[PDB]
Amino acid sequence: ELVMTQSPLTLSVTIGQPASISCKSSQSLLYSNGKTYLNWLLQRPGQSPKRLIYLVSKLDSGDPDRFTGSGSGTDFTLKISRVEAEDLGIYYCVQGSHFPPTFGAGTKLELKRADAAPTVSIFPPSSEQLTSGGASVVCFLNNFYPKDINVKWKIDGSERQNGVLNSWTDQDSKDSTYSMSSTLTLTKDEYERHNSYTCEATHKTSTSPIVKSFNRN
Amino acid sequence: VQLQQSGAELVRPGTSVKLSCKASGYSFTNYWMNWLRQRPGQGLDWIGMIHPSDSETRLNQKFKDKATLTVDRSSSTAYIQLSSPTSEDSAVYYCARDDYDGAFWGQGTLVTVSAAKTTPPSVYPLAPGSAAQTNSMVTLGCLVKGYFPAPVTVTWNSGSLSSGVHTFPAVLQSDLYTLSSSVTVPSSTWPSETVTCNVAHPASSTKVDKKIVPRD
Ligand SMILES: N#Cc1ccc([C@@H]([C@H](O)Cc2ccc(F)cc2)n2cncn2)cc1
Repeated sequence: ELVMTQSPLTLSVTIGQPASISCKSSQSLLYSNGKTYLNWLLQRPGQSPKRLIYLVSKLDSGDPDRFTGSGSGTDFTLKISRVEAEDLGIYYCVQGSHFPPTFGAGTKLELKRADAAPTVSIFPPSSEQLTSGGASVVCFLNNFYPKDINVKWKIDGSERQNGVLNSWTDQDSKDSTYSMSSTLTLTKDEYERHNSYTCEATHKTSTSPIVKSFNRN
Repeated sequence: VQLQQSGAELVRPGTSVKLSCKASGYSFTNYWMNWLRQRPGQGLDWIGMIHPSDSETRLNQKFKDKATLTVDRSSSTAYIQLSSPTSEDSAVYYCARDDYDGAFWGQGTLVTVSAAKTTPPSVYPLAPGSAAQTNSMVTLGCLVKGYFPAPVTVTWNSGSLSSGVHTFPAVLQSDLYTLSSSVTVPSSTWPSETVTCNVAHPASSTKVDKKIVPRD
């Protein structure tokens, strides 16, 4: 199976500025007939994917001349001369030279803004939940930027990762920040076996671990 | 041109399901009909294609024992049947055309694979663990755990608390959905003033409130 590699997975842009996305294939896409089967699709939120470019550089009917596809062999590029709000979404490259066709992982366009440290909050299980036998510890890391954040749950010093659910909001429409939720669910017994619960985030806004903890006492 | 796809499907794991894609605006039997997949927050996967002229099929081997493609030329409808679907098969299924004559995608069909019956969420309060208050602001929240099917609607103080709110997208885990929501208010507002999340779950006809009581 042909491995398609896109970069970056997240492209920070500024409305009015140009954008460039890369797509590299594990093997050459030049087929035996002189044609290179590579297309680009844009998936706007809530929408279905829509092809914008085909055969490397042919623009689909309607596609603004702001879009330009290029490349050859195993290296291809999609350029936007000046990003507009309508261009926001997820862009995919797909090859059709090798069976079966495979898509790149996708490149989401996000708005650029200044770095913002996250506001971290940690919460112990509720007595209601403990009555039901479970114990979910929740951590909120809010309004940070960029999107890249490394969160670890440290229980009395050691990282534990048994029963975890993480959810991320879409980039905020107003302040362009990101927020994240991390829930560590243990059984009531497992929970009562430890004392210090810690939500630890590694983010570019700090050379030190951003932590918030609580002791079961 | 237009590809009309059938409605959302709730499928029990290990059983089966069949989706349709009705085409119009072009000659159905003149081009291959593709079927794609997009699992939760993931990328795109090409399942295979069928040519309605002779029902000839080319399948991504990865789905050979998963997808069966058929067609009904009478109503120019394409069908994809999934055998023994698992939780890993939950996703949005798309039928599409991508050829020299055109590039069109249906609106997509959501398939959720779960054995869960309608289940109201267990709403739990998220109150600070009596750990410092040096902060000018206070963040509280509600954990909306184990509900099905999606979705639920969460408000704070019946819509009185709007800004400072983050209601995270639900994650389908172990047949059930779980979602959380946070709200931030000044220290002078809570707990002197009551803060309550209101979780409404349409499917189970329930709407419950959960007041956030200060950590005793
Ligand atoms: N190897 C190979 C191979 C196998 C099948 C096809 C398909 C079709 O393009 C695949 C596709 C679907 C959606 C999309 F967004 C991009 C591409 N197809 C051909 N004719 C009509 N459909 C193409 C190449």
